[PDB]
Amino acid sequence: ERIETKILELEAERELLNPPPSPLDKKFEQWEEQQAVEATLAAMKARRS
Amino acid sequence: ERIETKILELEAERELLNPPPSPLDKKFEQWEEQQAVEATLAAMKARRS
Amino acid sequence: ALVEQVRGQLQKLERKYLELKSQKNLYLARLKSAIAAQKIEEIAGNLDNASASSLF
Amino acid sequence: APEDLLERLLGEMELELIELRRALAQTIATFKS
Amino acid sequence: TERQRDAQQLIAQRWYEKAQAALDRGNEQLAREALGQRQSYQSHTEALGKSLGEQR
Repeated sequence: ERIETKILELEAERELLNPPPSPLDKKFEQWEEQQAVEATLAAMKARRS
Repeated sequence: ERIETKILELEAERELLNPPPSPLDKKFEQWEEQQAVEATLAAMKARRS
Repeated sequence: ALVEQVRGQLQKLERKYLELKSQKNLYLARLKSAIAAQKIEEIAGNLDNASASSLF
Repeated sequence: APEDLLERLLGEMELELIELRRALAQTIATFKS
Repeated sequence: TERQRDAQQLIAQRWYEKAQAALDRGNEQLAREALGQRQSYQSHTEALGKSLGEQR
């Protein structure tokens, strides 16, 4: 049991050391990549259809 | 119990050391930011609509 | 009846122990946090530029 | 020399930006548990 | 101080460009949040900007 929670603290301490992405950034890196794939592919689906 | 109130005094003593914002200031930092976002975005919603 | 009732006491008491031990971690963590937050705001008060015998 | 305190006082503050860094780690650790 | 100001505006420029990506094509709402986020970075730029002029 103490092993498991010892692992929990190592991972959690790393998170504050290197914060995970904010949801706001998460929304665009998918939202923009959709056109970053579709817009390039919209050019491709127009360029190369 | 004495732990909990001991925590109460530490936080409260810090508050007088560093006062929290007055409501008057609170009103504008939201009220101005609305146009600080809308006015810039009103320029954007006019510039970039 | 005696053996069953006494076991109930142990079962009830054992649960209450680990519950208390969980709270000890939280209260200590908040305390060590609260004491720390104070002195930054105090050392800052030493250097705060407040014209209150501030070094700056 | 008053100018020397400015360095040492700031030196003291480097201890808690790590110490308080431990306090958050413990709190998040308890939350995960 | 000059270098720090340049970095801040680059992040604002990136968020500016990110809002220049958002507001197009009908999604002004995500631009609102991005511009709302951008305002935090805009404030930092202004404060450093005048200090650089004063320090000159």
